[PDB]
Amino acid sequence: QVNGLSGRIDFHWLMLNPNDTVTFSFNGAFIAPDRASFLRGKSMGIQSGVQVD
Amino acid sequence: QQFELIDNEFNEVEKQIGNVINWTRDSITEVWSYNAELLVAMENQHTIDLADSEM
Repeated sequence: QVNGLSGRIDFHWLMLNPNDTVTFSFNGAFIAPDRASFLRGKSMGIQSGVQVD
Repeated sequence: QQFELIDNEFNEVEKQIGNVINWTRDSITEVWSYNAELLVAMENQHTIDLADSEM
């Protein structure tokens, strides 16, 4: 029982190449997406707790 | 010579594969340390044998 709720929602992901189709056939218990994401450019990811400057 | 992360500090990856990552990273580190000391060493030797040749 995490924080009171024993039920979980897991997430799955895929990258859909241009001019390709994705098909969601389902029956319930589906957390649908409203928007898709498109990466803009290039970036750099770090992990730290120190202050920004 | 850029590189991103493959592991992460906050949500540690599975123990076994993480152990393999630490092992490999340490191996590459030993390799690069060897290469650094060697490169410095023969850059120095070349500098010396060069200077007294121009003499």
